[PDB]
Amino acid sequence: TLNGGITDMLTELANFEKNVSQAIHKYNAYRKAASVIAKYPHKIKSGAEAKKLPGVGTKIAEKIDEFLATGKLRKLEKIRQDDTSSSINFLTRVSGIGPSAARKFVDEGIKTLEDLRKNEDKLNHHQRIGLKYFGDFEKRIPREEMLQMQDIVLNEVKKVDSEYIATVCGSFRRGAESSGDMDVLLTHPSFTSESTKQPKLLHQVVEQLQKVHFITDTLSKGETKFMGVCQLPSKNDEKEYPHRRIDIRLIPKDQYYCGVLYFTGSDIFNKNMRAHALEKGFTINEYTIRPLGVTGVAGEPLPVDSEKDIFDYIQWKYREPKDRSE
DNA sequence: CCGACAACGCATCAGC
DNA sequence: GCTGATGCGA
DNA sequence: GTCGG
Ligand SMILES: O=c1ccn([C@H]2C[C@H](O)[C@@H](COP(=O)(O)NP(=O)(O)OP(=O)(O)O)O2)c(=O)[nH]1
Ligand SMILES: [Mg+2]
Ligand SMILES: [Mg+2]
Ligand code: NA
Ligand code: NA
Repeated sequence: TLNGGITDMLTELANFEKNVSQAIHKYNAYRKAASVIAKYPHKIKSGAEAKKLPGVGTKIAEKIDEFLATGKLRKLEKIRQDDTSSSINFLTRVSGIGPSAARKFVDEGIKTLEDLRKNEDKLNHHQRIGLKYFGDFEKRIPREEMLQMQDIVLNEVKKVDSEYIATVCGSFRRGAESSGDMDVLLTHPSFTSESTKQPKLLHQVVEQLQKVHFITDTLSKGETKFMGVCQLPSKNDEKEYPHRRIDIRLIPKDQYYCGVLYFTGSDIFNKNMRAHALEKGFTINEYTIRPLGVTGVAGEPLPVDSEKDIFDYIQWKYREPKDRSE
């Protein structure tokens, strides 16, 4: 929070570019700068000092001076006043509503929580669920609750098949005291990059978690990726816990490290690390790390036996999970 | 100056 | 139906 | 919006 004011400003600007402008690259540039400034161990006194950090350019340097002198940014001040932008930005907060459907809804005259509620029939499944838990999905999840959720997931998964290995990644694995959701990496010896000796692997787990009323709704569900909702059980007279987002990713067991690396993030850390690999001549995904031969075609998967092995290939000192929160 | 910007699963749709 | 582009996720 | 060749 040393430079919380500037990073918030950049984040707002980033959200503006992505939601209203539908300018994905500007969005990422602003996020990158906010991230780099956020890890800067000094209270920024000027734009110049900031323009020294990679990702902070001249344009952002100027905004930082304006922000420092007045404590605000006219560009954002105006944006906040534009009803259209204010509308689009609000709708994009509903899980399942992106920058495109948000603009489309505004056109259709649907621009408020009430509107959304009176036109539920005009939303797809995901959006319907997003609206249902609009408030809840805006709440953070205390690590304490994350531990309680981890317990149920791991115990339930063990009950389905003792050979299942469920690992909670995301911000939780990075050690955050609070998470936006629960991310679970799943593996089973029957599913390898070599073969799928058992079907319904993911389904079975989803099934078991629903039977115990942990998973309550499903945003999307395929063979290896589940996106849904869950809620911890409450005691007698106790108010119910809020509904929470839960992502489950089944990955080939022999590809666990590339998978766990990816699912631990952060998303920006993955961006930077993947960008670096490419500069080093490699391509990294949640499955493997392959070399890049001149032509521009990925090669065969290099052998990996740990997350560190991945770091070594790209000549990066190992960074524990707690230090990947960019 | 100007190409590149990380990578990919699932839902949805248009065209054949 | 299939496939491939697009939205969304974050 | 920023960067590197
Ligand atoms: O754009 C993305 C988003 C996520 N990810 C990876 C890293 C991230 O940590 C992980 C889980 O996704 P979440 O959206 O749950 N992010 P995270 O758990 O880090 O933060 P939060 O506490 O918001 O959930 O998936 C990417 O690689 N790219
Ligand atoms: Mg998460
Ligand atoms: Mg998640
Ligand atoms: Na800079
Ligand atoms: Na949204």
